[PDB]
Formats: sequence, structure tokens, C-alpha cells
Amino acid sequence: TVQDAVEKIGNRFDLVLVAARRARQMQVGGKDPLVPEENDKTTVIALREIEEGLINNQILDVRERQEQQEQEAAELQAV
Amino acid sequence: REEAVVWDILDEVIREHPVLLNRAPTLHRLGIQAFEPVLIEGKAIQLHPLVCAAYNADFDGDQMAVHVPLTLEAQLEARALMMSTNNILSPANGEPIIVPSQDVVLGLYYMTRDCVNAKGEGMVLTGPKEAERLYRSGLASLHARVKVRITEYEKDANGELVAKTSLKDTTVGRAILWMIVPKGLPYSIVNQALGKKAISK
Amino acid sequence: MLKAGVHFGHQTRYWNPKMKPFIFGARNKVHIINLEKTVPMFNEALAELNKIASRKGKILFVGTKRAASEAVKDAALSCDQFFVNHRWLGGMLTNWKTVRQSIKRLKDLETQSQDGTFDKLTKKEALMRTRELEKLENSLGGIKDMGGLPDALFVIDADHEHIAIKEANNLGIPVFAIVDTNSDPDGVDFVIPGNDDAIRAVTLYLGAVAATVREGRS
Amino acid sequence: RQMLRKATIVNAGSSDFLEGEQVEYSRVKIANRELEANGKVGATYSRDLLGITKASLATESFISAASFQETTRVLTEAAVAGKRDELRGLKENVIVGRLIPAGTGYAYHQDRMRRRAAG
Amino acid sequence: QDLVVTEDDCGTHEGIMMTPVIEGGDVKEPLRDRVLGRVTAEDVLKPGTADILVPRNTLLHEQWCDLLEENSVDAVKVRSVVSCDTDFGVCAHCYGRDLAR
Amino acid sequence: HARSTGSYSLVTQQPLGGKAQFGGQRFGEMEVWALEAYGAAYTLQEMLTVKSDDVNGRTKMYKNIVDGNHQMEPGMPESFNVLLKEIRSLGINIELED
Amino acid sequence: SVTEFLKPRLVDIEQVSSTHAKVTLEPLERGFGHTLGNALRRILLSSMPGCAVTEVEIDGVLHEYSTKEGVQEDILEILLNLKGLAVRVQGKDEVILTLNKSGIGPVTAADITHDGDVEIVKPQHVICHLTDENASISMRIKVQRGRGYVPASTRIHDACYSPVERIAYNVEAARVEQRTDLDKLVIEMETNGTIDPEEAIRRAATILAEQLEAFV
Amino acid sequence: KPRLVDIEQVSSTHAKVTLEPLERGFGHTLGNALRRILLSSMPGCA
Amino acid sequence: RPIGRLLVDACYSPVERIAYNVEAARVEQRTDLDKLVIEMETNGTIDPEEAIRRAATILAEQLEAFVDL
Repeated sequence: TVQDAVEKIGNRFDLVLVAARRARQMQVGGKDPLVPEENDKTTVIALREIEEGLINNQILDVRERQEQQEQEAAELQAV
Repeated sequence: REEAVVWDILDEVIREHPVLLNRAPTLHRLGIQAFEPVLIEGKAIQLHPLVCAAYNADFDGDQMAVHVPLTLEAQLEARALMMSTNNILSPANGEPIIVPSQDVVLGLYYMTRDCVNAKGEGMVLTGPKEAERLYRSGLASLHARVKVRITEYEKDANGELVAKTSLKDTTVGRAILWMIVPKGLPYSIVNQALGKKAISK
Repeated sequence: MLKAGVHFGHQTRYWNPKMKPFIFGARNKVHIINLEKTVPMFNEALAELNKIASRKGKILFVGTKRAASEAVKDAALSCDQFFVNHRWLGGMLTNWKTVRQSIKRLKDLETQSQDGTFDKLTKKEALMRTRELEKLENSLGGIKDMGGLPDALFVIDADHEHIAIKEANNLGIPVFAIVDTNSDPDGVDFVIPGNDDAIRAVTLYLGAVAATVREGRS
Repeated sequence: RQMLRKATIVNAGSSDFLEGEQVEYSRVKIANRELEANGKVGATYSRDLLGITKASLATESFISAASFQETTRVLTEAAVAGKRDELRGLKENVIVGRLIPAGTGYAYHQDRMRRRAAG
Repeated sequence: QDLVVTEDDCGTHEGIMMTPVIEGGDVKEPLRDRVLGRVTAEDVLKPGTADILVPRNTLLHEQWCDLLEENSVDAVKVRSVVSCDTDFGVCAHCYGRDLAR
Repeated sequence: HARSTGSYSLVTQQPLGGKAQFGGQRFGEMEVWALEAYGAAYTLQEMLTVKSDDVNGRTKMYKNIVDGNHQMEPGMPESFNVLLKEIRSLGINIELED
Repeated sequence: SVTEFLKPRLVDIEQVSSTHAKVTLEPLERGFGHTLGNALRRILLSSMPGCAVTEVEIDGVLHEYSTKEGVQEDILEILLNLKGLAVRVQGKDEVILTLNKSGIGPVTAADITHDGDVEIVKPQHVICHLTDENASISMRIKVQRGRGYVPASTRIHDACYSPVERIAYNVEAARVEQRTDLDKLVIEMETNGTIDPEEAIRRAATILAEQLEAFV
Repeated sequence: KPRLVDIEQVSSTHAKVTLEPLERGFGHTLGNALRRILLSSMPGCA
Repeated sequence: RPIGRLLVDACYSPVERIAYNVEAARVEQRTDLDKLVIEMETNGTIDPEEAIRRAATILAEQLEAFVDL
């Protein structure tokens, strides 16, 4: 059931959009899952991370802007 | 060509991906609903008994169209919004949509029934021993008039589980049906009388 | 006065006329690598790695040299990336197409011991098959996780891993190598004039690499 | 609420004596006139209890009206009047082929609407 | 069709008075079924004290508390979609509490 | 009957009827209200654009599933473009502004 | 061979605490789900060798529809708690214990006299509660060895010799490579009479094998 | 354990086999299990 | 290729009908003992004594794995 995820993100419609945003990060091949997987797809794995309380609309914006600075540091510094 | 390896890959492909089922007369939003597609050796599609009440589709040559949810967004939408587990309560009324209809209601009322005297008379029991004794032999299914220790519980005053067990008077069928109740609620008292109006409540 | 005080100099008068603007000044047999001309390189290179690491790319640390093999994984494997601490096969960057084929029998070879599928065939057979792992899991065991050419290659000594760098500049895969006095830096697009040897030089920088890469992707 | 949409004007000032108009336009005009320019502009009105079929007929979008109502009557009247669509409704978005402003699409439609102010 | 839920809550505090139907004979529809899943604007409960909250959602627990604490309170005010402050669509509070979960 | 992709009609780029050339199994106007009531915009968008109407959208969507990228590039349905052409033929001057 | 059937390979059990458990047997032939499961259900409930309380003699009152001075729980309620008490006898067939205790507070099972052959698995098992001031009790409790459930009505001149409290098997279909229907037997079992679930199910199947040996 | 004997052979097709000594719960159990085996799993030729 | 070889639905089951009946009995020193009488009807291709013995052997092979786990 998705009720545990609704308790964290109260809107319900945003839970679909935020999970769909988190799904394409793992599905396309960018990031790896934080929570240990049990042979589940990106749709279910994304929802598991909402219930535990790691990923949300706020953290994704902070994490994405962090990676922009990290990638720029990789190009500049050789070692 | 349809090789043996195709069905192995097909099971993994349809592991965590919902399929939007729908009836012919889609009046309400409850008609069009998603569910986890399981494999089955047969042409006819298997639809749940509780889901049949909301959709209103009696098994008498009634078709049900499927729909594979493509993309990442629709899979999350069907699993969250349009799922069977999520859509429990009705849209119009506050009461539960997915409930016991005909077969489930008759079976519960058949078990929870006070027969005249019957086998057993008034033999007391701990709790689980009553269900084992009634199921095996000697004691009847209905029985009626047989006190037993029921581990009651109720999350009162906003602070975890509360209350304790007590030797409440009940039927043999009511003692077996009490195990189905999940921690809280009434416990023992709710199982008595019948399951016509109180079953849905 | 910082940690950069371990790779002062190396490789005697053999040198290489090309590697000059990076020579502090020859003294006592061998010359020295002007660290002041190394400070910018110290990060400029790392900056790109840090930048590219954020793009969730790939990094292959090449160090077939003994004094760098066993001591390279902790910086690549542990940091979860790519490395080749052994005989760099011929084409693992250009003819990858046919090379990857070897990786398969390696992976499926692993699964053999995984389950009871290892107790198959004569006890002798398993032995003849297990040897393949020794070679495979060694020459490729640390690259198997590469489902496609990388996006940047960081090689230790620019001399030994010669062929390695070659194929690279032929595929368009940037190369960050820590050359040396007798090294040919013309093949490195990101030179790091440092002691190609020195048990400490290798470790420090090598580990320092994965450092920026580690959190490169934030 | 959908039935009692239209409302006839009583007082004179902003509105045209006794012209038929929605409650949304009258409430916005009354609130704007109450504290900005002058109190005399904010004219009073009375709500008209319109039917389901009557209220459904009155609509801004041409594409939405063509789907529900008759095609011949809607298209002929809209062509002569020369009314541009620019519909933000659910019915118009479904026929046009886009994310309708409801549920998931409401977040995208609200964000897209904010971009239209500057560019 | 085009109508939908917009904004957090309305500025105004208007609402229709909810009572049992009392259709000729005996209670054809109780107060509990009428008010359940509907918000209150204010409604001064009891004989001058507090009892009920200002802009609180009347849940099953809130309805049970009101039913237990003085059953004599027949009438009670509540917001609706008809008397909404917002022009475009309707408020989340003013609508009610009708949902699946 | 079941069908992934196959035949398409000439007038309005849409799939065939049903149980002959291609297994359609029509969605209908009533089912759109059920999707709109539940609030599934992306599920409703793909049904009446990506995997039905759009020729360019269907070709782009097919490659995405095979590669394992998912997502959708809907664009214009084409059935709406026919309505512009049919309206154009009957004296009315309809055109997409901006 | 053609006549030889495909045997089951369990190697999968779900233990939820000491008492409760859920054992499973995945590959089973057509008609072998309900078969075996229903037979084992008949064996587990009826024939499960153990030890439990049969006869009790109390010092205060001679009969079972009365109340003891200083105890809130009635004699009928105490008799039900005595059934739940786990008892295991090594050498002796029958043994008579004594409940020597007094004082303000609850009666733990650890209060009971610890004899040579006698063993108790749960010393926290609640029997009765003693009220304020003084009050005292000294009852001689008898234990008997048997096969199955023997009630008090059958005793002319309520025993539970079964360690199992509740038994429930569930049959769902399963796939096996190039197959359609193989039953998946999941035996849910609840115990209290000092026996492990793996030990109980093994002993139950052994009884059926001894019976079938003469037939085969 | 039971002793298998007393074969009341009616015809070539039909028969009535008996197992006399059985425990209180051993009548239904083995009989019902054997009924499930005999109907489902029965080697033959056709 | 044998087109002449017309196929038939195979039926490899000797039993036509089965019926067990449990009746009480009083043997040399006993209290309460059931008498299992298994009535069996066959096609006539296998003996009743041979069929019941083979049926019990199948259950023993299935029960053999359940002991050691």
C-alpha cells in the first residue's frame, strides 16, 4: 500500500510526480538506490525511499544542485 | 517462434508493473482500476471478488478490457491513484466499497450463529485451543454458549496499544473469527450477532 | 611544506627533452620536478575529474606496475569505478567489441562457484575451469563493470601503460596521466609531472583522485 | 454551485445596467472597486438559478463547446464572432492533446502559467 | 468538467446551517451523517465556553466527541462549495473531506 | 484478443477496429472521466496521444521501451490536425496562432 | 523412470518467534497439496505425544464453581491457565507437584518446587494473582502422559497432551519450468507444549510412515 | 500399525479390501489421503 | 509426417471409481478402533491389491523428504 508515503507527502498528486522524477534517475542510468532492493522496479524502489524518509521534493533540489558543483570540480581538478 | 526463455523474461517484465482493467459501463471512477498482473494458464482474466462490487460486473459472459501502462509517470499514477488497494472507500459515500458480497457475508454469518445447545454445552478454553478443538472433532462449528479468554486491545488516549484480556461470553465460531481482527477495534464484541450491516461497519 | 613533499624527483639523466618546463632543476644525478609548476596541475586535472564525476561518468585507473597493482583497487575498486592493474589487453578500449566477449565467460564463470553449479564435472575439471578466473578476474575482473567505453582515463605512469593511453586518444577518451622525467607527456591531455614511482607518491595522489571523484557526483 | 453561476446586475457604474454575467467577474469587480478607485463603481447584483443544460451551454472555449454542444451551431457562431480559443479547461486539453489541468497536470499547468507573465 | 480544487483555504467564513432532516415522522436522516466529512467555520458550541475548534476538520473522532459532549446541540454551521470565497474553482477546506484514503 | 502495435487507418492515424486486422478495444469518452476523476494526467495523455493518435510520438515511444528509457514525446495527435483540415474545407478559417 | 514421481525439496522455513512458525514445501504433484496437508493436520492435532495437567486438588475448597480467599481469579479461570502451562517429564510417566507460595503479588511458575525429573520451559507463566495482607495457598497438581486431547466430560471416575495450539495449511498453485499446476503446501503451525516446529512436523510424518510400512 | 488382509473380490473389475486394526483418527486420515492418491496418481496403460 | 496417425486423448488411469468407509470394530482386546474398508472399481488392467500397494508407496516417497529438513 501507498498510505505510508501519503503520510510523508500529504498532497498525493505530488507523490506521483516526485516518484516519477526519482524513477527516471535510476531507470535511465544516472544514480543508484539508497534503500536495499529486493528485485523491485524503479516505480516501487522510488516509493520505498519516500516511506523511509530519504527522498522528497526538497532533497532532490538540494542533491541535484550539489552534483552540478561536483561535476565542475571533476573537470577542473585532475587528481 | 515462442521459445521457453521468452516466458522467463516476461515474468520479470511484468513483476512491478500494473495493468489498468476496466468494465464496459464506466459510470464512476471505481470502474477503471489498476492491479498487479499475475501469470495464469487460461484465456479468461481473473478479477477479485471485492473489486466486483465497485465495478458491478457479474460473471455471466461479461468482458473486461485490459490496458498496459507505458512510461514511468503512468506506472506511478496507476500504483498510487488508480490502484485497487488505495481505492478502498467509495467516492460518493463514506462507507467501504470493497466489502463482503453474498458468498463472504453468508459464510461469516453461518460461522457467527447461536445454535440451540449443540455439542460442547459450555466447555471453557484458553483461546487457540478452542479453535483447534472445534476444527478437529467433538465440538460443533456454531456450538454457542462457550466462554474463553480473548486478548482484547484498543489504542486509546493517543499513546500505543492498551487494555487487557477477559473471559468474555461468545460462540465457537466467534472465537475463531476473533483471530482475523488486527490488534485494535472492538475485539470479541464485534464478532457476535451477525455480519449483514455490522460486517461493512 | 605540504604532502607534495614526497615526489620531488626521479628518473636520472635519461630524461626526455620534452619534459623540461616542469623540471625544478637537475641536481645530484637526477633532476627535480618543479612543484610550483605542479601546483596548478595538482588540481586543474582533479577539477575536471570532480566535474566529470558529477556527470556520473567512468574512470579507468591504469597501473600494470607491480608497486601499484595491489595498491590501486582501494582507490578504484573500493571507490567503485574502473581500473586495470595488469597486462593491459590489446583492444580493451578500441576493439572492446570483441573483448567484452571475454568478460562474459568470466561473469558466468563466477556464478559457477556461486551456487552448487560448481560441483559439476570431475573435481579436476573445476580446477581447469577455475584457472580461467585467475586470469580473467585479474586481467578484466576490475573492468567487468564497464558496459561501454569510459569518458575519461586516468593512468599512473605514462610510460608503462603506453598502449593503454594510445587506444584512448584514438577513441576520444580524455587522459589524466601522472607522467615523469623519462615519460612522453605528448600523449597526455592532462599532465601531472610527478614521480611515476615512489610507493608513497602513487598512493597519496591515487587515493587523492578517488577523493574528488567520490563526492564528485555530490 | 455550477447551476447558480450567472447573476444579473442591479446598480450602474462598471456593468451595463442589467447584463448577464458570471459571479466570478462580479465578485472580482466588486472587490476591486470596493478599495481602489471609487465605491460607486462596485455595483450590486442578484444570482440567477440556471439549469444544468443551460449552464453547460455557456462556455468561453470554442473547442470545448463543439464537443459537448452541437458542431453546426457552435462553429458557425464562433466563426462569425471571431473568438480565439486559448482554452485552459479539461475538455479542450483532451481534444487538443495535452496534460489537462487536474491532479498531476495541475502542478505543470500552474508552473507553465507563471512563465507566461514574463516570457 | 472544468471546475477543480484550487488554493489552500478561502478568506471568508460563510456556511450553511446543518441540522437533522426530521421529515414529518421520526428522524429520516441523523445529524452525524449530514455533518461528517465537512469543515466548520466557527460555531460557538455549549453554553458559552469553547467545545469545538474554529477551522478544524470534523472527523469521526471529532464527531464522536461532539455527540458525547452534550447531545442537545441539534444545529451546527459548516462551509460548502456553493458559498465559496474563491471565484476560480473552490478551496480545499470549503469543499469538505471526500476521498478514497 | 491482445495487441501491442500493428495496422493503422488512413483517415486519422489510429489503430484498427477490433478482431480483424488489429485489436483496438476502444477507450471511450466515459473512461476519460474516470482517469480525470482519479487524477491520472500522464496515463490519460499517453492514451489519447502517445500510444494511439501521434505517428511521430508512437515511433519515438517504441524506441524508448526497447532501449529501456520509458518517458514520452506526445506532440500533436494528428486527429486534431484533421479537424483543422475538415474545418478548413467547409469555409471556416481555423489556424494555430503563435 | 516413468512410474517414479517428483519428490519435494523444502529448504525454506519462516520462523516468527519460538512458539509460532510457518514451514513451506514448494514442488508437489497434482493432488498432493490437500493430500499430505490434510493427513498431517489430522495427525498433528490428534496424535502429538506430550505431557499436561489432568487432576488438581486444592486445600481451601473441594469443588470447581467457588472462590478462594485472597484470589481475584476464580478456580475455573485458574484451571484454564494451568492448561497453558508447559510441563516436560524425562524419566517418570506421572508426577505430582506442589505449589508452595504466599505473599502480596503475582504467582510466577518459578515459585513451584523444582524436582529431579521435572522441567519447566516458561518460569514467567502467570497462574494466579494474590491480593493484600496475607492469604495463602498450597495445592497438589498432577501431570499425566498421553497421545491426544482428552476433555473433562470423558473423565467420569480438561487435558491437552498436544503441544500444538493451532494448525493451518494453505494450498496455492505454483510454476515449475515446463509445467502448469504444482501445488505449494504452506503449513502454518502454533505451539506451546515444549516442541520445536521442525521436530513436531518430522515426528508427525514419521507416524504416518510406520502405518504405511505394513501396507507397502 | 494396521495389518492388510481380507480381500473380498466381487468381480474382475470390482473389489473390496479391508484394514481392520486402526486408531481413533486413523480411519479418515489414511483413507482420505489414499483417495487423493488413487484418483490423481495411478500408473497405467492406454 | 504420418498424417494417417490420427491422435487420441490418452487416459493412463486404471481406477473408474473409489470409495472408503470407516466403521467401528471390537478386536481381541480393544476399546475404540475404526475399520477402514476401501471399495475400489477398476478397468481390469491392474489388481486391487497391487494398486493399493503402489498408491501407499507413492505417499511414502513424498513423506520421506518431510522428515529431514
